[PDB]
Amino acid sequence: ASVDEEAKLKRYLEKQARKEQELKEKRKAKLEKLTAGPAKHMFEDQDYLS
Amino acid sequence: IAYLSGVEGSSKDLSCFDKADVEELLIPLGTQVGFSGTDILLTSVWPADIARHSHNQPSKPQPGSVLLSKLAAHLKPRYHFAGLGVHYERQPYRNHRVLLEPARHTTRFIGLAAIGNPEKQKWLYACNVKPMRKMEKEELTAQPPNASEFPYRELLEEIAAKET
Amino acid sequence: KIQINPYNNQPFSNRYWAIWEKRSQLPVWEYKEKFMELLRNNQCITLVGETGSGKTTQIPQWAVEFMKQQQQGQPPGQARLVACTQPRRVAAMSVATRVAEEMDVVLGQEVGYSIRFEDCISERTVLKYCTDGMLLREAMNSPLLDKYKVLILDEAHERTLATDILMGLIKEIVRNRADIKVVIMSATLDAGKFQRYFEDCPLLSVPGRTFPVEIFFTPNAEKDYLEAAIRTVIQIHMVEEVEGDILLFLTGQEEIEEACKRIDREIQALGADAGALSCIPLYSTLPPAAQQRIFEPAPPNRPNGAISRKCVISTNIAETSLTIDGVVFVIDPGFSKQKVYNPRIRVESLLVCPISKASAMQRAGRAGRTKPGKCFRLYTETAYGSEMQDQTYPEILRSNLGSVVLQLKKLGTEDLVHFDFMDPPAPETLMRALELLNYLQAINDDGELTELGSLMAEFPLDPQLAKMLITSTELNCSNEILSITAMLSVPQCWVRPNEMRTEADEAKARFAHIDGDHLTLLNVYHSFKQNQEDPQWCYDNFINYRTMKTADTVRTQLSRVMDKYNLRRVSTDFKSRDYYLNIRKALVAGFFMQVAHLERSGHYVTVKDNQLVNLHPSTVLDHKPEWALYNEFVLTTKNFIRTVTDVRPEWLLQIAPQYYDLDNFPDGDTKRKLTTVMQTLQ
Amino acid sequence: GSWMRGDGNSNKIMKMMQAMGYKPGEGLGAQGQGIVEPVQAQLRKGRGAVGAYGKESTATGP
Amino acid sequence: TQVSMNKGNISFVRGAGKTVQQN
Repeated sequence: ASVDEEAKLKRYLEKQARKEQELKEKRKAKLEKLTAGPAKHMFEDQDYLS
Repeated sequence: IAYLSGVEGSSKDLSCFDKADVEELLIPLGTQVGFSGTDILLTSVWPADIARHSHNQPSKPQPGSVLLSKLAAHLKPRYHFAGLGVHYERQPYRNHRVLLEPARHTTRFIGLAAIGNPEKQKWLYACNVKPMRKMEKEELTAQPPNASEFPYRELLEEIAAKET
Repeated sequence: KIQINPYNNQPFSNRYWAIWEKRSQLPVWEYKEKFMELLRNNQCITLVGETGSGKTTQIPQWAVEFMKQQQQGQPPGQARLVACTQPRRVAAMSVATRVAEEMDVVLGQEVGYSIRFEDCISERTVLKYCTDGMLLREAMNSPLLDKYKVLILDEAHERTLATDILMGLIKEIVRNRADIKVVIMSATLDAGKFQRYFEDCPLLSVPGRTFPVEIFFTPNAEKDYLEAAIRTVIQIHMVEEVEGDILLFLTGQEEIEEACKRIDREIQALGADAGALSCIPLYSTLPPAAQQRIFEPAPPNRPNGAISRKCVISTNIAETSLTIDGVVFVIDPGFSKQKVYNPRIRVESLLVCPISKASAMQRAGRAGRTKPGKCFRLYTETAYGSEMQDQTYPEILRSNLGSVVLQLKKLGTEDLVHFDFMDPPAPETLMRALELLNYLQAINDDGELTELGSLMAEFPLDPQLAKMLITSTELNCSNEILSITAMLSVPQCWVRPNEMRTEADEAKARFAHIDGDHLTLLNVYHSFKQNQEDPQWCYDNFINYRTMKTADTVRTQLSRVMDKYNLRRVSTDFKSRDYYLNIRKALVAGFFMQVAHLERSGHYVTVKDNQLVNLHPSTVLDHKPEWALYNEFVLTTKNFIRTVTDVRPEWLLQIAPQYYDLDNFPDGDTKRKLTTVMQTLQ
Repeated sequence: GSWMRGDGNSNKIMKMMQAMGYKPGEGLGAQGQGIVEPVQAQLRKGRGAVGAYGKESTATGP
Repeated sequence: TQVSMNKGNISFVRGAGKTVQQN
């Protein structure tokens, strides 16, 4: 248990460590994804095209 | 200047030096007139292999002194004259890893030959110095073109592993 | 002391003496007496010497004297030449200009060059520089290279398809025309494979770099190289006290435009203390003005003594022939994109692949041209020895051989399966090559070049395109098709700076034709003609002005070629219903194998090989056409068929009867669609 | 292997390698020094530099 | 940050260098 809690605490701290650049980037990634908005549709109605 | 005479050995003879001798030579680590280290170093034997990472190689595969590496390895001397065996201007080397840490003054090692050696002339080296009490960093340390990486970097890590 | 110039009878000009002093100090110079003896003693020579060893400039000049001495005391016999090939057009010029100075004669007169779209010879020419393809272009009319006395196949390391073909034929020539000297030069140290190949010919090694270079490795293996490269750039900028520019090698534009941006962020963080770092992208499709930056000098540095530096981030264009001055720090992540053409599925790939034991040198060799320098590789030294293969494959082991088989057939190689390639192409590829040519009526079933085939070789084009263009002359659309040929034979004319992507794509939309990328290029070409070929109009509409001016040149050449064989240039009336109908039919004539159809799953599968493909997102289509004609099967992140075109399946059965013959087809959706159409047409 | 045979035209194209006289399975070249699996290319796993994707490179011949 | 390590190639078994500039 002392080995496991030492590892688990370390991995808790290492995720908590620099919990801002990821969050600010993931917030940034989400923001720019929504604002990019309309992707091209490229419809498939081949019988209309015929 | 700093100097250590003799050959690396464990005998109490005046012709031999040992770990203790190098250590008490190394003893003044505080800044005694600001003292960081010396301009020139005079030794007999070669250190543990100057030829590593050298842009040229010496004419003979010389072995040499593990210990005197250690004394250079903090002396960081502007020059190192080594007697015995062979001439060799080794080209310079730096006193740190590159890119990791700020620049620091480069050594140049200079091997001299014996008088009347079977090649003749080269045994005498005619040269300027200028001191680290009047030189300054923007002249003393700006890496002169041919600078190589620190030759005892690898061995320090190896030799430390047992000894220190 | 007055020496007379033997070529023009002049005293050697005052300039020559000064130049003479410097060229005497080139490394090759000491070998001058030694080379001549070998040339006199042997028919073939292999020569090797590192960059800056002076080979390319001195060796061909020494060849010229050796020709002259052989004419001394013989009658003045039939004019024979010394050839020097050069893999790239820019190199063939830059050598000649220097060498026309060194021999104190007027360029084009006694010393010349002969590259594509520009011939600088005269009847007094003795020494001819040409690109590799031009010495291949001459042989196809004159198999024994009859004008030539001494050949010189420079830069052999580059192993280009022009060069690999040549070498074999030239060794064949070394039989037969038993008077012609050959001097194969290589700039890389290569393991004397050249020495074997040419009957153990004597190998001459000449050293000669300019400055020594420091090599460096990371001791552990970083897992994200771009994060490492970017981090490496910053680290160097801050710690190195020597003035110099950083040259970072990345894989391509998706990264060289990212790496610029992110490196700009961290220098904007480091603020006033750090010197100004200027980040310059450099890849082969940047427009001229964007390329020209690399000549720009660094700032005068910040007042505190912090060194400002230029950081050029570049693909392998900085490795060879482009010489970036002022570089004293090379960062080498150890990758390049390598085309590898998979002859089973006709998928031509573009993956990120590790460089070779040579390429590693050449990247490092950029440092050490102006002062000693350092190269940082982001891989570990054990990684170097045991994963990177020793030299990168030749071009011939990598690409489609359609263009090459037709060239070899025109040269009168019938025996392709014994052809003496130095590194022979894969059996599976050649079977696509012959199969490609056999559908196209280039070769009959007994494998002789047919009449249509012999005309196809005459065009500076790929086999598919030549079949298109010839066939376009009977469809009354050759003037329109000639341009769609020209645009596809030059590197693609769409510019897309990612800082300006949305605006550039808007320009692309305005050109876009409805039926696909092939009519979209003809629209692009016409729009360039209407605007008096004004460079500005190219810029704002994000079209490379190099590509179009190259393209329009290619068109003029192809017109000249058509005239010599009486292929009439024609057009359908613009008023006619047939105009855009006759264009699309001509395409289908020649890219009929490279056709996809839209399966019910919502994906395309390529006709007969069932390879799953997507419209490459650059296509100006806004719909999936049900049958798609495509020019390039690309592997990047997915299979993508590029330059996609809407075709109508009735054309496929009428225009290209052999391949779409139903009885052969693999039983599947492709067959099901095609069958119904043939019954309808009947 | 021509994992591509069926077609009435497929068979001529070998039979040109038989009229110019192959010896199947074997080695395109002259003395004979060929490769005999065409050169192949796979997705790198991503971005780890020249090693920690475990000896999975796409090159197969100097 | 990134750890440097060296591995340089030998030029020549020779015997001179900087001293004219070092002087």
